Amino acid sequence: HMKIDILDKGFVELVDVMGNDLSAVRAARVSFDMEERDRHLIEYLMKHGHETPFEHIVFTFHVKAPIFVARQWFRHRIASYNELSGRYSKLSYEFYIPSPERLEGYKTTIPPERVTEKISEIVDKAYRTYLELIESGVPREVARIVLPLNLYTRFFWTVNARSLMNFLNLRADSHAQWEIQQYALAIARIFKEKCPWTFEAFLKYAYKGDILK
Amino acid sequence: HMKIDILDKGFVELVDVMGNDLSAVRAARVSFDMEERDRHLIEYLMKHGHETPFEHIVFTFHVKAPIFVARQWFRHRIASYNELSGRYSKLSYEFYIPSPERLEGYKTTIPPERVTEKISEIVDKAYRTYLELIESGVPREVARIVLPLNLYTRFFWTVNARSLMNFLNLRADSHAQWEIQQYALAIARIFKEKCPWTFEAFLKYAYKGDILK
Amino acid sequence: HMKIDILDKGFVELVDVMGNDLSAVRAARVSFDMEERDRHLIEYLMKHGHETPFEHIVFTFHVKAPIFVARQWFRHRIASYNELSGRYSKLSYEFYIPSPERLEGYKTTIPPERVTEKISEIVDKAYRTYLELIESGVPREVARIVLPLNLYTRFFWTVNARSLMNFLNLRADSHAQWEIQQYALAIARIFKEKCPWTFEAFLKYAYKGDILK
Amino acid sequence: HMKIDILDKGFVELVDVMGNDLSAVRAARVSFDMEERDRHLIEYLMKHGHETPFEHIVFTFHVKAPIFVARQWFRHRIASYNELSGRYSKLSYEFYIPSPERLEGYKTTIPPERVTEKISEIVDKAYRTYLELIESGVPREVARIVLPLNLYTRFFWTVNARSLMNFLNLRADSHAQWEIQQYALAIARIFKEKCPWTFEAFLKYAYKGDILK
Ligand SMILES: Cc1cc2nc3c(=O)[nH]c(=O)nc-3n(C[C@H](O)[C@H](O)[C@H](O)COP(=O)(O)OP(=O)(O)OC[C@H]3O[C@@H](n4cnc5c(N)ncnc54)[C@H](O)[C@@H]3O)c2cc1C
Ligand SMILES: Cc1cc2nc3c(=O)[nH]c(=O)nc-3n(C[C@H](O)[C@H](O)[C@H](O)COP(=O)(O)OP(=O)(O)OC[C@H]3O[C@@H](n4cnc5c(N)ncnc54)[C@H](O)[C@@H]3O)c2cc1C
Ligand SMILES: Cc1cc2nc3c(=O)[nH]c(=O)nc-3n(C[C@H](O)[C@H](O)[C@H](O)COP(=O)(O)OP(=O)(O)OC[C@H]3O[C@@H](n4cnc5c(N)ncnc54)[C@H](O)[C@@H]3O)c2cc1C
Ligand SMILES: Cc1cc2nc3c(=O)[nH]c(=O)nc-3n(C[C@H](O)[C@H](O)[C@H](O)COP(=O)(O)OP(=O)(O)OC[C@H]3O[C@@H](n4cnc5c(N)ncnc54)[C@H](O)[C@@H]3O)c2cc1C
Ligand SMILES: O=C1CCN([C@H]2C[C@H](O)[C@@H](COP(=O)(O)O)O2)C(=O)N1
Ligand SMILES: O=C1CCN([C@H]2C[C@H](O)[C@@H](COP(=O)(O)O)O2)C(=O)N1
Ligand SMILES: O=C1CCN([C@H]2C[C@H](O)[C@@H](COP(=O)(O)O)O2)C(=O)N1
Ligand SMILES: O=C1CCN([C@H]2C[C@H](O)[C@@H](COP(=O)(O)O)O2)C(=O)N1
Repeated sequence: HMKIDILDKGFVELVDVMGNDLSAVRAARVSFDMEERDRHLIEYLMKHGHETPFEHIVFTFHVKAPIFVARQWFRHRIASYNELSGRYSKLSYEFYIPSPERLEGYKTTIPPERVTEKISEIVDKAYRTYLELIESGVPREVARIVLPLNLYTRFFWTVNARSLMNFLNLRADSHAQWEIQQYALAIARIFKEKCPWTFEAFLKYAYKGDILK
Repeated sequence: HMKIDILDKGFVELVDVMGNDLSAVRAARVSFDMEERDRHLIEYLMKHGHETPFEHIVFTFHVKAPIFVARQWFRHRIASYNELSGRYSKLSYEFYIPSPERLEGYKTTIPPERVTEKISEIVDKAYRTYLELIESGVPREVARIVLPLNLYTRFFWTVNARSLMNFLNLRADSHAQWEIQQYALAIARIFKEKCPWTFEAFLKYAYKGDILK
Repeated sequence: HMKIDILDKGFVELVDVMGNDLSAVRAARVSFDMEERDRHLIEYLMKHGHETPFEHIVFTFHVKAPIFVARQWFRHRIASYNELSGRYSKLSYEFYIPSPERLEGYKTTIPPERVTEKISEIVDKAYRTYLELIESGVPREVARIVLPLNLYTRFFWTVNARSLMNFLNLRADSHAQWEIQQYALAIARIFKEKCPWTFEAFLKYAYKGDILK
Repeated sequence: HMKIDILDKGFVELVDVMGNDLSAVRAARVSFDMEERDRHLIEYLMKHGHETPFEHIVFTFHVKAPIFVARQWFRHRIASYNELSGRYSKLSYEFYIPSPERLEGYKTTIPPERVTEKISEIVDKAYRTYLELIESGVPREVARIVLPLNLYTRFFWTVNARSLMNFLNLRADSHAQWEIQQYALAIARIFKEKCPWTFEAFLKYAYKGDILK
């Protein structure tokens, strides 16, 4: 199974997939039966905005990402999500700490290594407060409110190729936050491997972003 | 592949499926790893309305049905469709003719065999007019407007198990038109075979209709 | 209330509306408080694909259209529909008969007036068969299957400005069937009147079709 | 405009509304024209699960809530959202601090007043770190990752009465976190005021929760 490491502790993993490039061809033609013409049809559909045939290609991913990344990701309503709960489980001590390279191009009056240090210090104090509240009998759903947005979470994501292409237009792009761009690059890599003709036609005719290819 | 004959000339065929009962278990727990407890969890989810885990189970069907059946079916917006076009193709001489048994329980002043005959006569005249218009150079998208609602159509339908359960609540039920009930019974049969635990839990705790089991 | 006649017997009527251009501005800024900058923001959102603020503008239309037009229209899943039922009511003798001008640009071996005549003759025979079945005790849901696709239907349509813009890209365009193009032109007229800044920005930066303006 | 205070610093405000109880009646009947029978029809629709007519009633709310509440709320995909951004704006020093009464029924080995104190102390240190990072030139989208989940956010929410009833079934209920229950009680109050017949029929026949009425 295709698994890609993202950020310092995150990942994107392909759990399951239904269909391939030919599923979009079989659905568009409403074919009974189970190539230059099939590839030409994918390019035609892509070129002219006939995107419904790509809805018959479905992916299930397992993602580990910080909450501030998941908040942006979960705004994609045309998909399915199941995520770890802070109400029902004790949350793990796992936080996204930016690399000093994250601040490249930014003049800071604090050294980038000291930025890294200050982020680590506050997440350690917040996690210590969280544990002290839990261990004192405070319910989990209340104790977790002191935890910061760089806490890692995990979720299952089921999405079809049309909504995935919308996600790549918006997230595999320089306007999107750098951290979610890194997840979108991995999603694109998996999409390219499972659906080469759809992905190549998407980049050529319909992809709106500025980082892919 | 599971294929079921419906009405006089229709069918329901399973084209593809992603996941099974355990997909709903793996998504709900956000499991890394790939049974009495798993079956108990499905029943708990079903019993308490936690339906999002069943969205990770996805089906693709190939359906041949009359247009009046497809019009009701296509009202289910939480799914994907690709259908044959009367604008782009010459439509086939294939119509749904009710069996004389379709009128059981109805007192008619015309014999049920003569009802069958009158339906056949008008669809033959309409199809003859359609062909005369086509053969005279009338564009297909205009010529087909004389064709009746019992004309057979075909489509690909991609739907997840949660939306499929909503479809079974509404269509595998005595309030739904008898013709779509027959398609819903076949969809239920395929759903039961691919997801036995989800289907049994659905019938026991969440199914709202009055014909299944 | 804005009402527009379409085809020979159809119409588009605006029933209700929530919001205006400023609703998209108030939502995008998450404003507490209730113009060159506001118009500039609409153009920026439109230009860069930030379409979610336009979802806060909602319309309700009352449409009378032939079934073959409604079948294309009802494929727009991101909206709400309520339509007249052939199961529950006796259907009216009202059919779309194309004007002889509908065949302009098509060489026909039958005069365009005789095309009009042949369409009228078959819909009259089909409606007569429908009435004979109803009057003989055949249930309505079965009797109506002989009725042709140019039968008029009516529905309520609730749709937000973002999904409406998607509908205008696809239906107010030469690739769409001429009959639904005529309904989309009327929808565009109503949209322009209620949301002038959004409509002008849509035409300038995001509209994909080839007939508007 | 109906505005309700929630928690220590939050609120729910009705911004706009389209339609009323009669909109669900006018849509269900597809009425041209603009009461015991109308109220009976609402109860019938509610009783038998014919929920699509209530989609023609649409609300726009302005909500101020902590992020952990907004994360649960934003899982309701059949709606529209526009929220304040931590990427684009400097975030305000406003946090949800639970009242000592929030821990009623829980035996804690730390006094409930000291729980309140420990939550305030860590959010003050996190906000101070956030400001130090911002003032040192760290981009906002990175600096805000140290901020905790009880930070207040604000958003516009456009939702129709059917999706709102689903939200009330799940959130105006004892299984939902107490904090979002308080927002759902205010949403219910606004819904009852604008749609009295729909709300009363909802409570009697379709409401699944255990706190309303
Ligand atoms: C760079 C960037 C900046 C952003 N800034 C902000 C911000 O400051 N604040 C904020 O709140 N959000 C912000 N967002 C989030 C953004 O508004 C979207 O919520 C997100 O990008 C998901 O896009 P989507 O709606 O197209 O996707 P999905 O929700 O998956 O929808 C897919 C498609 O379905 C259709 N659709 C789905 N539901 C509806 C509906 N109810 N009505 C109409 N059409 C619908 C649309 O065609 C849509 O493109 C930002 C996003 C990006 C990429
Ligand atoms: C016996 C029967 C009689 C009917 N009679 C009529 C009739 O006379 N006229 C008529 O027009 N229709 C009629 N219908 C169709 C009916 O109104 C629905 O369109 C159809 O049953 C699909 O149901 P659904 O909306 O739940 O499914 P889907 O469209 O697949 O939606 C699935 C679920 O998603 C949610 N949902 C999806 N989109 C929205 C949205 N925009 N807003 C809110 N929630 C949403 C709801 O929770 C819904 O249950 C009838 C249906 C039946 C079964
Ligand atoms: C000229 C023309 C020819 C056509 N020919 C055919 C044909 O031969 N056969 C046929 O079956 N259809 C055909 N269609 C219909 C077409 O495939 C669409 O169903 C219709 O145009 C509605 O478009 P939509 O999906 O974008 O709109 P909506 O259903 O309203 O969706 C709005 C947006 O929401 C998003 N969205 C909604 N639901 C989903 C989902 N489940 N997955 C992913 N994204 C989603 C997409 O971003 C979409 O653009 C044709 C349409 C046109 C205009
Ligand atoms: C007490 C409680 C505990 C929860 N625990 C968790 C948890 O631990 N982890 C977690 O991730 N979530 C959890 N949730 C969130 C939950 O899974 C839902 O995401 C949330 O309640 C929204 O419900 P909804 O899907 O019905 O609403 P919406 O997303 O608004 O959908 C409305 C309706 O539309 C239909 N629908 C919409 N989109 C689809 C689709 N793609 N496929 C099928 N049907 C669709 C369904 O009929 C649905 O009821 C919890 C919720 C509650 C209330
Ligand atoms: O690039 C972006 C910015 C904003 N958002 C959404 C996610 C949240 O719902 C909200 C604020 O996100 P915040 O800017 O604090 O990361 O807007 C988003 O999805 N992508
Ligand atoms: O049982 C039903 C009845 C009505 N409808 C929808 C389908 C159409 O959009 C419309 C009329 O369908 P008609 O009653 O003529 O079969 O209502 C439906 O989906 N199921
Ligand atoms: O221009 C078009 C063509 C096809 N369709 C949809 C509507 C139906 O679901 C199906 C066939 O429509 P038919 O071509 O017979 O009008 O495809 C559509 O929505 N617009
Ligand atoms: O009552 C609940 C619990 C869980 N969730 C969703 C929201 C998040 O996407 C995720 C975890 O929420 P967390 O339990 O940490 O509040 O599940 C939800 O919507 N309602």
